[PDB]
Amino acid sequence: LVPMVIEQTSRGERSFDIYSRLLKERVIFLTGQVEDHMANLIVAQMLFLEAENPEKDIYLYINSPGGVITAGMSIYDTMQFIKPDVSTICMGQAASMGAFLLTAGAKGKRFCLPNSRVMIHQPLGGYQGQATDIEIHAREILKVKGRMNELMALHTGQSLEQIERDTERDRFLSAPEAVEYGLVDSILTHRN
Amino acid sequence: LVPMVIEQTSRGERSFDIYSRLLKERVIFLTGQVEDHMANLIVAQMLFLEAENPEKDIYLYINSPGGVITAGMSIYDTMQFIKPDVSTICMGQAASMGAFLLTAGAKGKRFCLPNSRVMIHQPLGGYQGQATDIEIHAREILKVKGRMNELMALHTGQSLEQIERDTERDRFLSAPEAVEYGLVDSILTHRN
Amino acid sequence: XXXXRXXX
Amino acid sequence: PTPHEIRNHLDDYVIGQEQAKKVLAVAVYNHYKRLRNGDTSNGVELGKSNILLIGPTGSGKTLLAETLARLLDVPFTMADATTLTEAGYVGEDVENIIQKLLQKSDYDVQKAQRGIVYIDQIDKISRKTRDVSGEGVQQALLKLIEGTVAAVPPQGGRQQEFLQVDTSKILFICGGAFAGLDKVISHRVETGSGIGFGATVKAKSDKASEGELLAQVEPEDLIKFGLIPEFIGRLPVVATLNELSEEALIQILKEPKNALTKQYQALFNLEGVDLEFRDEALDAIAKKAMARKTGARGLRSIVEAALLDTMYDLPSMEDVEKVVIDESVIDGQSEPLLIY
Amino acid sequence: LPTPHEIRNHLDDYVIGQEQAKKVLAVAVYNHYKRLRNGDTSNGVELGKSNILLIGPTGSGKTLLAETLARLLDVPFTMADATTLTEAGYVGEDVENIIQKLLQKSDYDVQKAQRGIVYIDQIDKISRKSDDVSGEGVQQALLKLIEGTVAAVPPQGGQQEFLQVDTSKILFICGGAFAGLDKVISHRVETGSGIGFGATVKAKSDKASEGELLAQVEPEDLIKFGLIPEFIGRLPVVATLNELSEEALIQILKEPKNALTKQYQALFNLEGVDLEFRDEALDAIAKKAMARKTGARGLRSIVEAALLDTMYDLPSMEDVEKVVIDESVIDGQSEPLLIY
Ligand SMILES: Nc1ncnc2c1ncn2[C@@H]1O[C@H](COP(=O)(O)OP(=O)(O)OP(O)(O)=S)[C@@H](O)[C@H]1O
Ligand SMILES: Nc1ncnc2c1ncn2[C@@H]1O[C@H](COP(=O)(O)OP(=O)(O)O)[C@@H](O)[C@H]1O
Repeated sequence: LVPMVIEQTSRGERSFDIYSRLLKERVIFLTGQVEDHMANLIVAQMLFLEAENPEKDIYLYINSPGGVITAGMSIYDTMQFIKPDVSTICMGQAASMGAFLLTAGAKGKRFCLPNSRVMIHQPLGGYQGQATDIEIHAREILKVKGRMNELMALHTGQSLEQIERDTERDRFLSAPEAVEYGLVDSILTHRN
Repeated sequence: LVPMVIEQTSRGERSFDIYSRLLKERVIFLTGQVEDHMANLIVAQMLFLEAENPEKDIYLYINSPGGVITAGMSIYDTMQFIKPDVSTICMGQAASMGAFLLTAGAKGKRFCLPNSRVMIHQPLGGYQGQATDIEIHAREILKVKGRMNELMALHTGQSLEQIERDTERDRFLSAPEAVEYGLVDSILTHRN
Repeated sequence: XXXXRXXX
Repeated sequence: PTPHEIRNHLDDYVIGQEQAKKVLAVAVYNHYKRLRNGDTSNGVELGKSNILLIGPTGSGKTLLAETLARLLDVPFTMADATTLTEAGYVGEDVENIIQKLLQKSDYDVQKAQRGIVYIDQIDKISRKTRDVSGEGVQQALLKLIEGTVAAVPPQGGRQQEFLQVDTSKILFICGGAFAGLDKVISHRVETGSGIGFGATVKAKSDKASEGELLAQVEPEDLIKFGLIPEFIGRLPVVATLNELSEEALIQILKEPKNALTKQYQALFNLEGVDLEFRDEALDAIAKKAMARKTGARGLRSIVEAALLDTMYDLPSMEDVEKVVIDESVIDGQSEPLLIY
Repeated sequence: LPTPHEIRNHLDDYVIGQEQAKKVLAVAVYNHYKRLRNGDTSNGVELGKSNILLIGPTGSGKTLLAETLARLLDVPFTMADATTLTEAGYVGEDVENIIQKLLQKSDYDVQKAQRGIVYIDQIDKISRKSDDVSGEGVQQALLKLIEGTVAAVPPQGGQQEFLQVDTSKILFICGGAFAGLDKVISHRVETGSGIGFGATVKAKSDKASEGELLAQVEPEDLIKFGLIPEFIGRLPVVATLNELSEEALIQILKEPKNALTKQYQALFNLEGVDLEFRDEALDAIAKKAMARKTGARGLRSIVEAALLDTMYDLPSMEDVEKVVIDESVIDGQSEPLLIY
C-alpha cells in the first residue's frame, strides 16, 4: 500500500502518491535489488526531470543491497550524459553496485548518513559448459572488473592499484572513512 | 482491504484511505517486519511532513517483530536529522530493531502501552565461504553490535557496560520496567 | 439605491 | 528646500521610518525642481515625479502628510475617497477637491498649481443596480494625474465662468493601507518549498512578515488587487513603511508632548495626586502592543486596561499623595503600590 | 496623413529590437485610417476591418507600441485587462465597462471615438479549460463586439437618453503572452524532442531565442492552446516579438530620447551639474533584470534604489560638477565617485 497526499495548488486540489510527490521535486528512490526493470524505470525518471528543468540539481537516494551489473551501468552512463548534477545520498546500505552509483554523483554533492554503511567487492559470476565457452565468459567478467575499478578511481581520486587491492574481497567502509576515502564529500548529520 | 473515509472540508468533500487520513495529521504507521521496501516508504513520509510543517510534533506508532538492521538504521538517522520531535509509541510488541527506533524518539515524548512488551537481543547474521571472508563479516557485525549498544546507552542514559550484559541474550521488558530503564518516559493508560 | 447582485 | 533639513524636522514628529523619509525628500525636491526651472531640457517627456505610500495601520501616514504641510510653505489638502461619488451624485464629486485646494491657497492660481495633494483609504476604490464608489472613481482621478485642465467656478458661481487651472504641475500622494496585499506578494516570492534533505524548509514565518515584503513589490501585483494599470503607471515611485519598532514605542510615550503618559498625568493632577511611570513599565508595554498588531492607535487599550482598578478605587482612597506603577502592574498579577 | 516609413522612424525612436512588428502595425494602422478618410464614397461599400493580435514575451514593449502610437496619432487610447472579465452577468465583470472606458478619454465623442484604438492584456488567461465563466464562454461575447455593433452609453453619466456609438470602425489590438506555446508548435513544425536522448534538450533557454519558432506560428496551433478558431478568424493580422536582449537594454537606455538615463541627465542640467553613466554599469542592470524574470518593467527599482543616497545628498553637497557610477555601486558594495 502507498499513502496518498494532497498538494495544495492555486488551480485546485490534487491527489498524489507519496512516491510521485517527491518526483515532482526532482527526487528519485532506488530501493531493493538492481534489476533490468527497476533500472529501466529510474532512467525514464531522470529524462523526465531533464526536460522539465535542465539547470536544477537532481537528488538520488540509494538504499539497495546491489544486483546485476549491466542494469546498474545504464544508470551511471545516464547520469554522466545529462547536464544536471545528480546528487547521491546513501541510506541504510550501499553494496558494490550501489556504491558505484553513489560515488558516480556530481563532485561536491555526495553525502552519506552518519550510520550508513558502504560495501565493495569484485564482480560475481559463473558459467557451465565447454572449456572454450568458460574462457570467453571469464575474459568478459575480467574486463568489467578492470573497467569498474578504473571508473571507481576516477571519481574517488584514488589510484588504480589501491582499488585493485581493496576490491579483492569484501570491504566495509563506515561513514567517516568514506569521506577520507574520497567516496563522498560530507555527512548530513543535522539540518542547518 | 482498506476502508475509505470522507474528510469534510470547506472546499468540498474528499475521499481518503484510513492510512492517508492519519498521514495528514503527522501520523505514520510502522507495521510488520522492517525491510528495505517498508523502510524506504516511511522515510518519504517523514520528509513530506517536514516540508509541510517543521515545528509540529510527529507521532510514530510501532508494532513490529523487527527485521533487517540496515533497513532500520535509515529511519533512525532520519528522525535525528529532521528538526521536528518524532514521538514514538509501542503497540503490541517492539523487537530489537523496533526497540532501537522506539528509544531513539525525542526525550520526553516516548510512551509505551500498559500491556506492551519490548524485547532486545544481539544482532543476528551468518555467512558461508572461505575462512578469510568469515573473518571480514564477523568484524563488521561486531562493529554494528558495538555501535548499536553505544546509541542505546545515549538515549536510555544507562552505561555501555550495562547494555552489553543485558543484550548478550534475549531480554523481555514489561511496560513498567521500561520506564525505570530509561527506555521510555511514561505510560498512556487513560485519556485525561 | 440598493443593488441586489448575486451569482449562482 | 533642503533634504537634510526636511528630514530633521520630520524626525521630531515621526519615528521608525528612516528609508521612507529619504524617499519623500527626493521626490518632493524633484517635484519643485521641475516647476521653477524645468521643462527647458534637451530631452523631452521628463517623467512626472509622484509618490505612492503603502504601510500598515497606525504607521503614521497621516502624521507624515500633516508634518509636511506645516513645514512646507505652499498649502496642503487631505482629501479621502471614502465618500467620493462620481458623476456629480448626492454624496460628493471629485471637483470639490480642486475647490478645497483654492480655499487653502486663497484663490491663488499661481500658488495653487504648486500645491500638494494627499489621499487616504485608496484601497476602498478597488474595482469589484449600479456602482458609485467603485471603479468609477479611478476614471475621474486618472484624468487628474495624467494631466488635464478642469473648470471650477470661482466663488461657486454668482455668467457661467470657470477657472482653467492646470493640474499636471500639482503633486499627488496616493496612500492607504492595502489589506490582503501580502498573500499576493507571498506567492511570487515564495516560489514553492523543497522537500528533500538538501533543500531548505521555511518556518512558520521568516520572510512572510509585513516588513521586508513591500519593498520588493512590483506594479503587476497591484493589478490583481483591483487597481487600473494606467493609474499605477503614473506613479513609478513607491514608499514602504515598517510596521513598528520596540524602541520607538518607548520614545513615543516620552518625547512627544501628546504622549499618553502625559495625558493621564494631567487627569490626576487636577485631583491633587501625582503620577509616575518607571522605565521598566514602558518597555513591558511595547511587547504587548506589537502582539495586538494595531500600532500606536491601539496603545491606549493596554494602558487603561491596567489602570482600571487604579482609577476606580482611587477616589474612595484618601492620603494617596503619589502612585507608582511597577513592571508587575502591567502583568496584572500585582496591584500598583500606593505612596502616602 | 502619415506614411508607413514616417511612422516607422517615430516608432523606432521609442521602440527597438522589433522590426517585423513595426511593419505590421504601420501598414495596418495606415490602411485602417485610410478607410475612415475615404469612408464608403468609392464603388466599394462596407469596407471590412482588419484587427491585430499581438503575441510576445512579457515586458517586451507590447504596451509601449500602443502608447507611443497614441501620442503621434493623437487619437484616444485605453488599456483594458481581460483577467477580471467574466461570462455575461457574474460577480467579476461584464463587457459593457470596456465601451465606456474609450469614451472616458474625452467624455464627449460622436464622430471621434469611432476612430479610437483599444488594447487588451492577458488574453491567454481566458483559454478554454477542458476538464465555464473564465474559459470559452468569455470569447463568445467578444465575437459580436469586435465584428462591430452599437452599445448604449450615458455620456458623462448624466437627460433620459443614451448615445449610440459604432464599433466596426474601432480597431482592436489584443495583446498578450502565450507561455508554453513553444512545445505545441515545436512538435508540429520543427521536431518532437526535449525528453529523449537523441532528441534535442531545451539547453538553449537563454542562449538562443524562442522567437524564431513563434514566427512560424499559425492559427491552427492557437486552437490547441484553447482559443476558438472563430475568435482568431476575426484577427487575421499577427505580430510576433522575438525576445529581449542584454545589449538591447543598454541601447534602450541610450538610443531612445525618453531613456531613463537621459531623464536624470536633464534633471541636473538646470542645477548646473554634469551626470555620467558608464557602459560598465549598464551591463550589470541587464543581469539583475533577467534574474527577476520581469524584463524592462523591473528597471526603475534598480535605478531608483541605487541613486537614493546620491540624490538625497546632491542638494546638500556643493562644488560638485560631475557624478560617476561604477559596476560595483550597482551591486551595493561601493559608493559612486564624486568629482569637484
Ligand atoms: N510615526 C508615528 N510617530 C509617533 N506617533 C505615531 C506615529 N504613527 C502613529 N502615531 C500615533 O498614533 C496616532 C494615530 O496615527 P495615524 O497616523 O492617524 O495612524 P494611521 O495609520 O495613519 O491611520 P490610518 O490607517 O491612515 S486611518 C497619532 O496621533 C500618534 O499618537
Ligand atoms: N524598446 C523599449 N524601449 C523602452 N522601454 C521599453 C521597451 N520595451 C519595453 N519597454 C518597457 O516595458 C514596459 C511596458 O511593458 P509591456 O509592453 O506592458 O509588457 P507586456 O508586453 O507584457 O504588455 C514600459 O514601462 C517600457 O518602459
